[PDB]
Amino acid sequence: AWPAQLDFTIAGTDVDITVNPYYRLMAFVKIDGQWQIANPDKFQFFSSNTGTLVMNVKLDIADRYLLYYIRDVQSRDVGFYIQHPLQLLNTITLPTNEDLFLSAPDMREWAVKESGNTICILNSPGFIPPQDWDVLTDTISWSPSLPTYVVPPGDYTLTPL
Amino acid sequence: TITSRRSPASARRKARLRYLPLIDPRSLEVQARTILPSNPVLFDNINGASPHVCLTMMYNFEVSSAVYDGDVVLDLGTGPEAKILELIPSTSPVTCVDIRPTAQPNGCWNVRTTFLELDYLSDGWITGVRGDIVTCMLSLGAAAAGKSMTFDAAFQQLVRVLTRSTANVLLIQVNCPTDVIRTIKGYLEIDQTNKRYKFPKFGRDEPYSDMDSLERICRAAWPNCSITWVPLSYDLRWTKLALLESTTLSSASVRIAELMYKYMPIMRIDIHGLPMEKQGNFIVGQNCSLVIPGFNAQDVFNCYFNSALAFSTEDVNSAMIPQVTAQFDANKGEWSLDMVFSDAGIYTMQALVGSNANPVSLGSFVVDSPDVDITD
Amino acid sequence: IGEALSYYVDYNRSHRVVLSSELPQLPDTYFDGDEQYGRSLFSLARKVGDRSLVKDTAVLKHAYQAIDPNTGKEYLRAGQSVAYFGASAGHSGADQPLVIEPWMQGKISGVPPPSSVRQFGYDVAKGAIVDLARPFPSGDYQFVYSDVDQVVDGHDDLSISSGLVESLLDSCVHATAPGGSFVMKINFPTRTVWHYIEQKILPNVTSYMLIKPFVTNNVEVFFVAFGVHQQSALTWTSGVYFFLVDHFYRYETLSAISRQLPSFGYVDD
Amino acid sequence: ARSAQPVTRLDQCYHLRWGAQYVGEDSLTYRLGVLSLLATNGYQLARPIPKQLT
Amino acid sequence: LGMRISALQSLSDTPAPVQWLPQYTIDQVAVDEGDAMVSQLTQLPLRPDYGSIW
Amino acid sequence: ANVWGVRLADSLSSPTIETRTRHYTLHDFYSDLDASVGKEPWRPLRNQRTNEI
Ligand SMILES: C[S@@+](CC[C@H](N)C(=O)[O-])C[C@H]1O[C@@H](n2cnc3c(N)ncnc32)[C@H](O)[C@@H]1O
Ligand SMILES: C[S@@+](CC[C@H](N)C(=O)[O-])C[C@H]1O[C@@H](n2cnc3c(N)ncnc32)[C@H](O)[C@@H]1O
Repeated sequence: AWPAQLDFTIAGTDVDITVNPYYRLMAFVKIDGQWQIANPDKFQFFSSNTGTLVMNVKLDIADRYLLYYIRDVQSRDVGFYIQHPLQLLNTITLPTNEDLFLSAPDMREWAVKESGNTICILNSPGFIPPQDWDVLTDTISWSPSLPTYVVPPGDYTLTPL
Repeated sequence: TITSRRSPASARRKARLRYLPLIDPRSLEVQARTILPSNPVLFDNINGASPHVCLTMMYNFEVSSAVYDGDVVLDLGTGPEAKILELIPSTSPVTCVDIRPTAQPNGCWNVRTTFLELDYLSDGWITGVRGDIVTCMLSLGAAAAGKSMTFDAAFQQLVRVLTRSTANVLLIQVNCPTDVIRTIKGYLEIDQTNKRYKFPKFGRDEPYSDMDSLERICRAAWPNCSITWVPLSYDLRWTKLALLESTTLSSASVRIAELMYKYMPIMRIDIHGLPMEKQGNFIVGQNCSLVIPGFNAQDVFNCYFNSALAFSTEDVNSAMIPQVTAQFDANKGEWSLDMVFSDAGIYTMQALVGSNANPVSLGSFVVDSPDVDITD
Repeated sequence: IGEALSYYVDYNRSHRVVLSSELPQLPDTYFDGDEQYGRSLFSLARKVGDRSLVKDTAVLKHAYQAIDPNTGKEYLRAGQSVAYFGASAGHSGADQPLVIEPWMQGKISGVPPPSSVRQFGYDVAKGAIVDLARPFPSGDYQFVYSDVDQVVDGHDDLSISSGLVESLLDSCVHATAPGGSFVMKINFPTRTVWHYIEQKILPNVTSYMLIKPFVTNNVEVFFVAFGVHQQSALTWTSGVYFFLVDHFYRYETLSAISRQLPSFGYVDD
Repeated sequence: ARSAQPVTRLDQCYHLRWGAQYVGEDSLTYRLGVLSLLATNGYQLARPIPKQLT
Repeated sequence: LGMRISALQSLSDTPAPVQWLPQYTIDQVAVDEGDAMVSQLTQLPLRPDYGSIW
Repeated sequence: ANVWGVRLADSLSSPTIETRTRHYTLHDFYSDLDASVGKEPWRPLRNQRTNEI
């Protein structure tokens, strides 16, 4: 569960979870047959003994296309007891008034759209970043190659390609 | 009996040490076995050296040719065996660093050589160290993979930490493809998406970057830097290090090494250099201007295709390109070299000084292949 | 008779923290006449093939099962550029450890074949010979499997053997390609060794396990560390405590049993 | 020796008893007496002795 | 007898020479002394099999 | 270590257990005298090169 209000900043939001503290609960945001845990700074837990305000997530447009499947971590096996996706974090009402992060979902040439004008594709070969879009110091994405951007005015409905 | 071969590199190493160290005899005293002999052979290696060895020897020859006599150096990540001790001359301090503890002697050296393990890709250790030229070959990609960061980020950290240093010339083994990516089968297959290598002969892999990004980082570091991409030697001048120390070459291996060098070049950087403006394309068949100011009306320049001269500018009619001209512009104090090229590649532009002294180098520049745009 | 029995315990972040001083160690009366008699009798009566082959197969099978927490797949994979510290004498077959050929050809059925295997040790035949307790000129390896024992250089002294264990841990961690793993055997587990490992090796390792392929009555144990050269907070746990307790107590029971049987070539009356 | 495998006899040497006055220094009998004393006390040869002598 | 107690531990034999890696200590001596000693111990005057450059 | 030819230094060992004697009885005499296939009163020694008795 998460509070009624959420912010898109460096501090991000935080959710609360009810689960036995015996587990470890890494992210494992899958994209294919592979799982690609790939969330060092996107999710972060304090202390599993208490509610610990799990999942200090830093939201961005890519989540709209990304299902997470919170999994369990053991020594021999991973995600064997509990493994379910963040179903309602799959889709969030993104406030177009406030800026947000512009990580990319996949390498397959995703095109950015502000309000239907079909802004230049994000993963287009030989890409030039717009002057307005700022790159974050630490890209918050499953792939280390993908950088992070900021998009204050609108910039929703990232079109596939 | 103990069998081994000697070499001029061995002699150069032996010329450094003042007192010969003494091994510990434990590993030989423990032997309570019988090891039958064999007839000695000069070139024992019957399968010839491997392409990895050939590439390492290219790097070593480049280092040895770059270093002069009586110069303070410092290598980044030499290894347990200080191979650089056999490369550079025996009259120069050679203080080198590596994260893993060394295996060489301590003391008993004529010129001072110091070892130290401090993870050179970190902050707060260069302010005390001294040096003029710095070498980092076959270690930067390893460190980038170890810290699990991108090659550009690791390079930027290295350059920002070297800014504290007092060196003036810098040559490292950067990791960038300078040609169409080919994915050499069995030795190096490049990953377009994730930008990794996955050396199948060692199970290793590390990221890479591109020339414009590396040059932008170097320019942001120093404005007056003179970046230059050393070209691979088709003349086999590096073969001296192999033949003069009893190693067979196995021509297929040397061809593979030549193919593999183009993806792992080594850029030379002069912190105190001469900047020079340029145009956008520099593609063959079209005009190409170049601005280089302030060499007081003595402009003996000579850009090199690979190692041969082209446009020595003592007489433009003797150049090897389709056309080239020059002007002084006394009011501005800068030459406007405009010419048209016919072969794509990287040029040196050595820029022989306007004096009897040796030539002071300028940056390098790459020319692009012809366009495929036509209209009737 | 038969193959070896495997007994293992791997780190889990959920059990407990326990100080090294709370762990059991080697018994005092371990180097006595009757104790050596029992161990030698059991070793002579044991009917097996190559002890090293059996141990190495079991350890590799139990070692390619671990998976790191920082990613999903696992620690060890195919083509890892392994190094084998402590290569040995002839084994009546090839002149090297009998695991190299099947483990390169992909015959163990639980291990992917590595890229190459270089050998080291006093008694090697196809590799360099060096003193592994000190630095030496070599490359870097993503997985170093040390089988060197603390008897040849330990001059019949438990303290010297413990110091040698410390030095060999130090060497094996310097030569292990940050991001990889290693395997070291400990002949004589003592509280000094436990304290040194807790103080120096655990904070620089991601995960670990320690196994014991039972083939002959003794107190040797293997130590497997995963993901070296990475900061982390690790400590011994109640699982390791229970493992060591069962280990030492089964040693004691088998020793008390074997010290009551007759000699190997006795004449009964 | 193995500490758990009995032998039919703890020492095999002879220890010449009387006639030593007839054999002094640098004689094969004297040197063999010294070697047998050493072997009884428990020394070992640095060279491996085969299982079937020649 | 100041020597310890343990059975002979013999290594194995091999029909070809094995590589060796030296390791160094603190003590030092004169380079000319080392050269004179290697000249005493050498066996250089012999014709080795040449091999093959390329 | 060495006296005149080098002996193993650095270590020293010897047997520890000795079997008890067995008296020789008429049944044993007869069993040794009718030499069976498993236990004859002799044992062949053979050359180390030609491998013959
Ligand atoms: C296999 S070696 C090759 C060195 C080569 N002979 C040379 O100096 O050109 C690679 C070395 O780079 C070093 N290098 C890689 N990452 C290390 C960083 N994190 N700390 C300092 N050493 C760095 C390692 O210590 C390693 O010994
Ligand atoms: C009991 S054995 C292990 C044999 C191994 N299982 C095998 O079959 O390959 C221990 C070996 O390690 C070697 N050794 C012991 N101490 C060593 C040291 N400090 N450095 C290098 N080798 C050592 C010995 O020569 C011995 O052959």
